[PDB]
Amino acid sequence: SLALSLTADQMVSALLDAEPPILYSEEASMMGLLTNLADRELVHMINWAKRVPGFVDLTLHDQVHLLECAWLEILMIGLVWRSMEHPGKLLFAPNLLLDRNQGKMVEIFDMLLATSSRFRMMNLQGEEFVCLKSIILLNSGVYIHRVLDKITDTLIHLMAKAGLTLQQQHQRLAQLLLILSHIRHMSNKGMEHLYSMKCSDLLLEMLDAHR
Amino acid sequence: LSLTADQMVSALLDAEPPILYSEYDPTRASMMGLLTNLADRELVHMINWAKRVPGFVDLTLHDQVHLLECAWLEILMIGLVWRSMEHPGKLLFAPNLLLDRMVEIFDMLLATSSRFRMMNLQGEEFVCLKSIILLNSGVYTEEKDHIHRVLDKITDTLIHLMAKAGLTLQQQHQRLAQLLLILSHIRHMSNKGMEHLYSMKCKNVVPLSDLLLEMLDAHRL
Amino acid sequence: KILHRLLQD
Amino acid sequence: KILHRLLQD
Ligand SMILES: CCCCn1nc(-c2ccc(O)cc2O)c2cccc(C(F)(F)F)c21
Ligand SMILES: CCCCn1nc(-c2ccc(O)cc2O)c2cccc(C(F)(F)F)c21
Repeated sequence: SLALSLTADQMVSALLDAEPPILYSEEASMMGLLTNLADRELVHMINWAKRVPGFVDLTLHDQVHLLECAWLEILMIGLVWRSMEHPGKLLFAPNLLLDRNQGKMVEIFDMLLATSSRFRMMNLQGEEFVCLKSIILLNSGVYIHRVLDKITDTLIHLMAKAGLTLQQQHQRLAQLLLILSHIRHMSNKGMEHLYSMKCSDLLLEMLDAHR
Repeated sequence: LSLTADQMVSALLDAEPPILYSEYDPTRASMMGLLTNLADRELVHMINWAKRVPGFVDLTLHDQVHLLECAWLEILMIGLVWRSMEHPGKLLFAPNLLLDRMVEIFDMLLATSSRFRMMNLQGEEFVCLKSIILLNSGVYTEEKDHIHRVLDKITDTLIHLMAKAGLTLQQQHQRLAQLLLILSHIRHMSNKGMEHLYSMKCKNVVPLSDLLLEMLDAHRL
Repeated sequence: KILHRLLQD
Repeated sequence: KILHRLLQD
């Protein structure tokens, strides 16, 4: 492979430069916007995923599975990341910021909110965020081993350089990884919402894969 | 919060619930009846076990209800998978109910159990994870701050265990990650479970107990 | 509320 | 399947 041969700093580099761009936006109105945005971000996600160390080492069939499984999780952690600085609202696009007064979903809107404020209080860093995202891609459909261990080292590496103590390092790790469970939760609930709106072919094929 | 890592361990192990039997008659919807019946009966034990989890008592009744509503199936599932270790290819729902391969859910349970096996998961590690799921499942859905400190304290415990196991720090970090990553998949299995459990009601073939329906209606679907 | 009660007990 | 295509080029 290749991923396992990367140092912590290289791993961070590879990821930081694989980062997809932040896209701009263009019940029936709001969702048409999210699906349109989501659809366009998917293209960028596919090519970003390939730039994730270890992902290329997967067969096409395995690569398709992880993305079908994790994509909405990928989108959501990104959204929450964009929304840190904007307490109380969600920043899908710089020109698309929505409050809970519009989501009427509202419960999901809240969970994403709480998730963003959690990143804020933890002062989640970009390098930490890129690691977490690569983790969601590799782990969610995993049911990768040694590739995931590597990112762990990378995360600890990042925290250590930040000046954190031995104890602090392992509880921030814990805290961080615990949020993926919630993001898995929001994704599944969201996937149910997407399904009821269906009672683009790509987004439809993505939804069907999950059901 | 005052407890030593070992105190927490010992405290969790003595709080452990019993393994209940099914009504499976190795003679003669069927199995599903066995599952929901068994779960309902385990719930009563889960409640009084949850109150024996450090920090859980400190919460208002209202918060405790929500936490159990959120985590009950995640708790049952991790319990199952723990039992179902050393039972390669089979799920031990009960000492009298050992099965081979909703089949997807079954396969994810199988896969999960297999991981703890190959990881050589230990009983002390198991009770920490379970205590985590209870405190973390619905913390997002000055009382939460209090949950994180307990969560931090349970994390200090896990490490402590791994340090005692002779694992190098890099190893504790990695092992700690693997376990927590596995909780994400247990969340996924739960979500899917709730969905099937929801169909069974509208199916009214499966026999849901009043407590199981109240749990299901909290989760909405 | 069953879950609330049994927790009260 | 579209994902099959996008992942190739
Ligand atoms: C109130 C909560 C809405 C859930 N949601 N969020 C996105 C989304 C889009 C772009 C992005 O960068 C990040 C995102 O989380 C989304 C896409 C399609 C469908 C759905 C829905 F049906 F679940 F609401 C979405
Ligand atoms: C292949 C199994 C299907 C999912 N499942 N598993 C349990 C369960 C019961 C007792 C226990 O100690 C642990 C467990 O994981 C269960 C209870 C009620 C309903 C459902 C369902 F509807 F999701 F299938 C359950």
